[PDB]
Amino acid sequence: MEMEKEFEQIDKSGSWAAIYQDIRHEASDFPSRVAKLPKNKNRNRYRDVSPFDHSRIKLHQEDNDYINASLIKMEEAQRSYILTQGPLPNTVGHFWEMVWEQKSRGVVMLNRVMEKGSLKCAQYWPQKEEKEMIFEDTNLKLTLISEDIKSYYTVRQLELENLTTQETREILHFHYTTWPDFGVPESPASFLNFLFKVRESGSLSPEHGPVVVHCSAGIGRSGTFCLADTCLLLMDKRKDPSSVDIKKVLLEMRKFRMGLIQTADQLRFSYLAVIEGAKFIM
Ligand SMILES: Cn1c(N)nc2ccccc21
Repeated sequence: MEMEKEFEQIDKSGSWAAIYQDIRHEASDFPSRVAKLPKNKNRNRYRDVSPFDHSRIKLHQEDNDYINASLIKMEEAQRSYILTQGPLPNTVGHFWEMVWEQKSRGVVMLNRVMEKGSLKCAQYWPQKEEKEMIFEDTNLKLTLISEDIKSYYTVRQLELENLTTQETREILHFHYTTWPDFGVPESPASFLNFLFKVRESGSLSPEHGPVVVHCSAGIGRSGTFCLADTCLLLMDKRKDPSSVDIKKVLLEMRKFRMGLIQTADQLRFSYLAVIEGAKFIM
């Protein structure tokens, strides 16, 4: 079926939970043996969220190459994304090592450091220009260059230096700051505006490594971001845009990371975002 009328048909029939459970039933199951080794217990935020072995990002280290991060490679859309958990106190150095080694331009953050009165990820970037961060385990230096605070999101320019080679690179930090503690946003307008800002920066484009996107676990809000982007790109590329099947795209992405889209409300919000976004594109 088309998207917008399939949408109204699920709303009128109140069957979002059944649609979402079908997706969960049909989703791929691949091994994640490296994530479950005992030496990696303190490298995982949640015991039921792990990268598959076949798609996990490997750190360029001989001691322990593990990080909780997956490469999502969308072949027809010609887009790639790295989805990862919010960094932990003992993995902030690993995080910036991955950004360096994979040649990423942008980092997309979809959570606040504290939500619901608890810490959802480490404070992994510097908050003042004159107070830079040094990660001694991975030999990197990170400096805040500028910050632009808007009503729904903040964009930061960062400098990442590899202290071993003295090479430097500019990283863009796109921080969506207004996703509600509970539930999903009522309108997709600010989320779409944010996606378009990431796009306009060049961070999603083939001349750079894959964008790094995270929330707390790296599957819920993160999944929404890449699902909406990929669906809108396919609607532009194809002769028949109504052929784009958001459930099929989601199942394809779930071949690369488990659990993408965590609730039926997130599923409905993804439909809403693609629907409204398709109108603005033209
Ligand atoms: C899961 N986890 C949390 N929540 N805090 C951590 C600190 C160190 C290592 C692991 C941690």
